[PDB]
Amino acid sequence: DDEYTKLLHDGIQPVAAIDSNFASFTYTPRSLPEDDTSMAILSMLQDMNFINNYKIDCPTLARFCLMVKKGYRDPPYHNWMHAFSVSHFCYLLYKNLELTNYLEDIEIFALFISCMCHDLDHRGTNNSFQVASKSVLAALYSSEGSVMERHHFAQAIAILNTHGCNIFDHFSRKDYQRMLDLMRDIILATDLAHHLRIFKDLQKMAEVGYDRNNKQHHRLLLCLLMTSCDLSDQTKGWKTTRKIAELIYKEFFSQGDLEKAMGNRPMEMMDREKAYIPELQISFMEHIAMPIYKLLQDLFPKAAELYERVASNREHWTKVSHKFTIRGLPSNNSLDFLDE
Ligand SMILES: Cc1nc2ccc(C(=O)NCc3ccccc3)cc2n2c(-c3ccccc3)nnc12
Ligand SMILES: [Mg+2]
Ligand SMILES: [Zn+2]
Repeated sequence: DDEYTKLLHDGIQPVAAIDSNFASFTYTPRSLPEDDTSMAILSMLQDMNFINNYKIDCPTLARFCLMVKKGYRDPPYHNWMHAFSVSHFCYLLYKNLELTNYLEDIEIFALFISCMCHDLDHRGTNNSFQVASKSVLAALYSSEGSVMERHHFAQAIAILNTHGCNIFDHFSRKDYQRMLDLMRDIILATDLAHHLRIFKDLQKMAEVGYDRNNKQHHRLLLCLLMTSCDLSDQTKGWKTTRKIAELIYKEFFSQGDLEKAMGNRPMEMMDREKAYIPELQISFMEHIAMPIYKLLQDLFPKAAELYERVASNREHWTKVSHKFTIRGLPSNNSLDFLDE
């Protein structure tokens, strides 16, 4: 209760008081210490005027925010700080790219809340592993796909249906249903499999030009912005990309270890013996990350800097790829590592 007490009664700090650069793309939200992140969630909500506009109950909101935070486990990458930094990028798009000209207020509110909840209760493993290991989640959800993402959605709903946690309690039936509909759509788009299916449609949308009167264009745009948030670590400095590669490949390799204890051949990228991290990083950037921010740039001309930094961070990887080949002796002055 003490964290809840202080988060509820101390008041909401202004976004500038968190960091002077808080509303800028150049700022890295991972540098904020975890114990401050719940306050920063409230301050962003305050600053986007969602608390006032939707008359969100503050006691309810405090509990909800902490419940979402304590709904994340602690694998190398898919932990609370990922959700937080993903939500922050959603805040950055609101401040810097004028989402109100494209999207309804409620759709913008949904995206931000979806960002907070999109990876709840993740276990450092992807959808394929759920079927392979025959986990509880596959048993539930494998027949429509997007296993983890459906679980992510279900967990967020469980948080809403916990007593005193339903930040939308006072919404009309029609607003409540719209908000949960949005959360379904938005969270399921976090499966990169989904993104790859809607990619042609996203290109179509960019070519012809955005149409605020077109209901499909809203749905498509909402998906693109979610993925943009989900991969937003790539739009920062080189250093952030470096660290995030380290965290995800730790997570991934751990899965591989389990897969081959269960007698399966992991996919190259899960395999610590086979995975060449430089080619995999560049490949993810080229085929997945870069074209997303290209499309984001195509729809928002003010999002050019984001594509530019991802493109530059890709160049940075190619330049450092040679450090993965050992020259001379490895500073041990030993070649004991070869006895196998
Ligand atoms: C840095 C990085 N590399 C990834 C490499 C590889 C992958 C990854 O899952 N690739 C395989 C894949 C691609 C397309 C569709 C289905 C499966 C993800 C990476 N990633 C993410 C991420 C992970 C899971 C879900 C959503 C996003 N976020 N950052 C990364
Ligand atoms: Mg996910
Ligand atoms: Zn994610």
